[PDB]
Amino acid sequence: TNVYADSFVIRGDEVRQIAPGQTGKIADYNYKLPDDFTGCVIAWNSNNL
Amino acid sequence: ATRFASVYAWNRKRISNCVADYSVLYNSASFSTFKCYGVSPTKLNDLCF
Repeated sequence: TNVYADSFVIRGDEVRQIAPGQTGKIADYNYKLPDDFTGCVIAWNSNNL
Repeated sequence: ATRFASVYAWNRKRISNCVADYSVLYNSASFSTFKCYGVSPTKLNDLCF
């Protein structure tokens, strides 16, 4: 129910940090992943564009 | 700083009687592997080592 897609582009140095419950430069002050949240995260490199 | 020792003759340093921090570790150089076994990095300043 109610599929929401949050899309952005980041450097590979912070890709491993985005996860629901940790800290960091981006995880603390740019977005908040809830701890009880259930979902999926997909990251893929895009050099051609 | 300038140069460190090898692994078989591992370099030993003694530190006490001062204030320590973990957020100050991300200024002089960006690190690659940072794993604190058993201890979460967010709480280290809240305990008194």
